[PDB]
Amino acid sequence: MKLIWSEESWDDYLYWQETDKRIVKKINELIKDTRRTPFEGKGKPEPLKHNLSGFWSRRITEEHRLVYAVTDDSLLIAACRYHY
Amino acid sequence: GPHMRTISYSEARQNLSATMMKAVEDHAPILITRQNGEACVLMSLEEYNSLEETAYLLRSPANARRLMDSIDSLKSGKGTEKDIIE
Amino acid sequence: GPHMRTISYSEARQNLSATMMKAVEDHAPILITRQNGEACVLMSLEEYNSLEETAYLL
Repeated sequence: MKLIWSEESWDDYLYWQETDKRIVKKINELIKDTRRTPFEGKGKPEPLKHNLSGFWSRRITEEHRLVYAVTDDSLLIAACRYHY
Repeated sequence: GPHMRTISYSEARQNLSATMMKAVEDHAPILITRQNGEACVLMSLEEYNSLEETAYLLRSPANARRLMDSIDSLKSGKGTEKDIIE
Repeated sequence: GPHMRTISYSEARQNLSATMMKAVEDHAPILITRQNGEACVLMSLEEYNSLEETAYLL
């Protein structure tokens, strides 16, 4: 499965890349697990509603979530950091 | 007003098991009303967790904005493919 | 001790009214567990709508 990122999620990912490598490893583990089982597994996968229909959320930390959708071909990463 | 099925306190209490099972099966919420006014929604844990997680991601204006722009782009196919930086 | 946030279906059958009042009082959801089946959550209508309004982006 291919990994497609938005500018938002890409910036999020690089932020962690140059900020906290510990968080990076968690994100990679989640991506690798979702890749294996898109709707089940690590991070307590949760389907989203309304305007977010079609997307899912997994726990990076109690605060940060890996938000994503799945097409017949790849994994769309909407986010990997929570913002205030 | 509400846009969900309603059930009386008494019917729900007499048929709690069936009521919970239907909520779980249908993934739909139901409003239990007491003949004194009190009213609570009953929904499956699964549906609750989904709704709560959705509200959580949108609660923060800054996060809602980014997530909406991000989803917009992705749905439009404007997403860039990149591998994980091991 | 802390307010209850969980109750079994069996106990809920006979204490539903009190349980509803508690969910409303604390403006917090109560989980109704099921020995075999799936658990359900009970919450005030007010909390439910507020939650949907949020998930709807106002």
